Amino acid sequence: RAQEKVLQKLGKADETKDEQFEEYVQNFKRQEAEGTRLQRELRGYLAAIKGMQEASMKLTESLHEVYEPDWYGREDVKMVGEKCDVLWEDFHQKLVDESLLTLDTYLGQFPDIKNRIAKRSRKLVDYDSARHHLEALQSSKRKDESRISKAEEEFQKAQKVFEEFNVDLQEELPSLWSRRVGFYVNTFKNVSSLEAKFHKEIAVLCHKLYEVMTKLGDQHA
Amino acid sequence: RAQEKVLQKLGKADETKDEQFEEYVQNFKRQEAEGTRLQRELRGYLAAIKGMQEASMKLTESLHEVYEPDWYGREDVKMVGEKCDVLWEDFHQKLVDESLLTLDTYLGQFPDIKNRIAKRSRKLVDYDSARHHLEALQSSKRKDESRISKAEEEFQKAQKVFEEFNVDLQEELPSLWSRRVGFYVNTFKNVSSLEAKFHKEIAVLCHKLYEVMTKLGDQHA
Repeated sequence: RAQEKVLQKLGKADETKDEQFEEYVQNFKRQEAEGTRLQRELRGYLAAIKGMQEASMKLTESLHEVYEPDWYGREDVKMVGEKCDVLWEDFHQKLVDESLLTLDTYLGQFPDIKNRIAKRSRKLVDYDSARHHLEALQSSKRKDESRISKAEEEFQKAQKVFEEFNVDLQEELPSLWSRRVGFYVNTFKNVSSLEAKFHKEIAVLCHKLYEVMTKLGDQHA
Repeated sequence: RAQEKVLQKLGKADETKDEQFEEYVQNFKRQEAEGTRLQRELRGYLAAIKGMQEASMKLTESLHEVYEPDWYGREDVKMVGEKCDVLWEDFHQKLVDESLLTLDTYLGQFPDIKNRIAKRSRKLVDYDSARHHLEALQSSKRKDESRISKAEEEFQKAQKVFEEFNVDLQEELPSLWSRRVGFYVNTFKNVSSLEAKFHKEIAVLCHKLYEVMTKLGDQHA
């Protein structure tokens, strides 16, 4: 350093880079909170799907139970009930195995990053301390070479250790932030495609039940 | 009566008719229990529909909230959410106003019938008692005309009062039992037709969401 003020300029640059990094961390926290909220709501949706499945089944069971042997369509009602339950079961399971699983694995990458952010902060405090200490030693009236040399080693090491954590996270945080859209797109492509298909397939069975009831009605006219 | 054994033969016929009536009452009880069970399950189904509606809405709300201004399709996502909620709202309400209301009114006819069945039983005990009493008076060693005449009036009245309740319920119970099928047919025609239509209409919106997500995905490719 010396009269080129190298370490002082280093500190200024480090501070500007750290301000940018704290902006990344704010986005990272927002991204985690958004993901966890989506997880809660997707889980809520799955539980509502299952509730629908079960309530629908009981309803068709109760119809099959009031049926008389002579009534048209008893076996068709049973089959409608069975096929509908399979549709619900598969729809729920495919949502679990796609959108939910993918979201859980996406969220699974956050705790390790949070731990390395924590380590980076601590290592920055050590690096900051070593830089200031070296600056002080280099500007003193007494010039103690053995003392300065050791402070140089300590500064070089603290810097290396900090920058290891820093350069990785400087890459990883904005990249993870960028992947946000692809993650939401794929989650909702999965939800919407499975649901579209489910609604189309179950309509066929609703129509079959209507048809059976029409014929039962006609039989008893 | 006298030596033609009129009152004794009357009692035999009354007993055979009463055995048939008790068979009607068993069916009536079964019919009420079937209806109440169907009411419970239909209510359960409606509550599951509402749960689905609400859980679906939160899910789309959370998507709209993560959206960035530059992202394709923000207004389309909002509109999908709004239109889906209207579909759910109307589907639930039409089920309330048709199948549920109709079932509630159908079940509403049972308590008055149960009360008249109760009255009939009591009036049958009085009628039974008056018939036996008249039989006893008519066969006695002492023939007391003023006594017999009064017992005749009491028998005639108790019979009239019983038969008022009896002939109505003898008509109403099998008729109500016969209406069972039409009631189940109309309940499930309503449920299945509304659901078929709902599933068809909401599939369109699921496809719209998939389309928007596809274009959002493409935009960020």
